[PDB]
Amino acid sequence: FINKRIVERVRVGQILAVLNRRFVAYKGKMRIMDITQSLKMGTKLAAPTV
Amino acid sequence: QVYMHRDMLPEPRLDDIERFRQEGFYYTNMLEAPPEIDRVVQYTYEIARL
Repeated sequence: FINKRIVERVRVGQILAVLNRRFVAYKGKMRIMDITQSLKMGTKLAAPTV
Repeated sequence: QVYMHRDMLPEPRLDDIERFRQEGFYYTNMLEAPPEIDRVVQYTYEIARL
């Protein structure tokens, strides 16, 4: 017994019911870049901060 | 004392060509005297950064 719907009996027209979930996908136009290695010491910013 | 200011190049009329026995309109950057302080905008690198 698992109390998790692993294998389930379905109708047919019900197949697509799975959909459900949200999902946000970055448009092809955009470029995802990790600014993680830009943490060198000798870099100063124009906006001083506290 | 070094400033920048949108300045026209003197384009004189030439009716009496002989009258150009004048100082041939020499023109210069050399200001006879500096600007009115309330008309000047003092820039520090600091501000320009921002």
